Amino acid sequence: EIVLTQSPGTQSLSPGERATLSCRASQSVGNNKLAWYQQRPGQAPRLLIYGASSRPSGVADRFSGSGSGTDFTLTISRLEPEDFAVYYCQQYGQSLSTFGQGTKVEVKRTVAAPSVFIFPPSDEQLKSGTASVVCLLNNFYPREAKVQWKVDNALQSGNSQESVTEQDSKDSTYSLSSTLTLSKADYEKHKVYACEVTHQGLSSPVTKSFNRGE
Amino acid sequence: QVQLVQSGAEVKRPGSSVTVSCKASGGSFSTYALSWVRQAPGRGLEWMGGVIPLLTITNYAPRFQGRITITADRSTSTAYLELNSLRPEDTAVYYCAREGTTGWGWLGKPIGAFAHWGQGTLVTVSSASTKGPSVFPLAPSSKSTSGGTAALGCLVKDYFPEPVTVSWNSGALTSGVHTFPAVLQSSGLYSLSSVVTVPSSSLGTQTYICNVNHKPSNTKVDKKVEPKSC
Repeated sequence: EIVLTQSPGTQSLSPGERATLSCRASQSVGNNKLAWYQQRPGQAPRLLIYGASSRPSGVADRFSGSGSGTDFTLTISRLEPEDFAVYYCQQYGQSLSTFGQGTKVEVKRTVAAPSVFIFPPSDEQLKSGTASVVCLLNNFYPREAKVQWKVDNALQSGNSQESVTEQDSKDSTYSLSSTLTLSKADYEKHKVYACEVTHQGLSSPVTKSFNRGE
Repeated sequence: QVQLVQSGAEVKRPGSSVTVSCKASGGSFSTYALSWVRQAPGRGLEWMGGVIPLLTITNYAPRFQGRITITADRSTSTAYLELNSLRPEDTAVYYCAREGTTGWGWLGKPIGAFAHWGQGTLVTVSSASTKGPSVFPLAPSSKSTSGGTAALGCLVKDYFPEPVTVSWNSGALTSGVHTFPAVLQSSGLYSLSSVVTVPSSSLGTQTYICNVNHKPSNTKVDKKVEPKSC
């Protein structure tokens, strides 16, 4: 089986710059049957390049393919706003066709600190026997952020789930949502609920908290 | 132009079997390769198999070999993906893709690469039952920066399956709205959060209502979010 490895995982660049994506094959890709696809959130993949270098009609010429054997490269001569998406490489030189793990091209922007908010569980939810505490990290860059839950200043672990939004089309920032889930009993066992946020744009960890019932 | 139209979303229990269809319209059907590619939530593309209809030759990926059956019906110009012994990890979006050509009909010249794609078909495998969400208010803090910015929202909790759509003030409020990707809880139910940042000055006057829509359960919930009277 031919295994394709794309590099890098994430490519952070500004609009107008030259983007170069790499695809490395475990063995030689016979007959240069190498293809490049672009995928945006909520849509199906779109064929950018086939035959390592050939470009279908309708695809902008700023997309170009090159390479052979085991080394292949997708080049975007100038990064336009709609080019910031996910890119996959695919070999179809064997009967068994395989994809690369993909490369995300994101907009590189100025570092922005997250706006941190904390939300206690509503009375309506508490009436159902469960408690969800929500920590919001609003509009930040880069994407890498760390959220830590403190209950009575005790570090929580494995009782929270988070999700991150797609990079915003206007300010190129990210937003993170972390939900701490407890039973009503376990929630009423403690008093202080806090969310601590660590980010590159923060000189020191920001902590937003509340006291249960106040 | 070749167009591929797949069947609707499917909700299945572990151990069952599902069949996704891919109806082709325009171009020629018989001479071009039809493949199936699945994509798990937040994951990459994965080639499952392909078939050239006129040759009745199907090629499967070793990972699915034995559990998968890909067919091509030339009488209806329709390809089929059948997946048996479904497990929760089979939950994904299944795309049907056809290779492109240079010309038309049977003496069209194939390029191999998947130039045409279907709209995709969401297949969810779980023990959970279809459930409408409970929508709780993420009320604005009573310590919101006076004359600054405050965040509020709604927690769309415990529903099945995906997807859910959330709007604000029936689409009138779009600026500053963040509807987060849903997470799959350990209970087998989904949950997401939808927030929005507004001026603090508006908190006592403006009405904020999140409109949560869950088509798979025929559920429609409009929840009003207001400051807690503490």
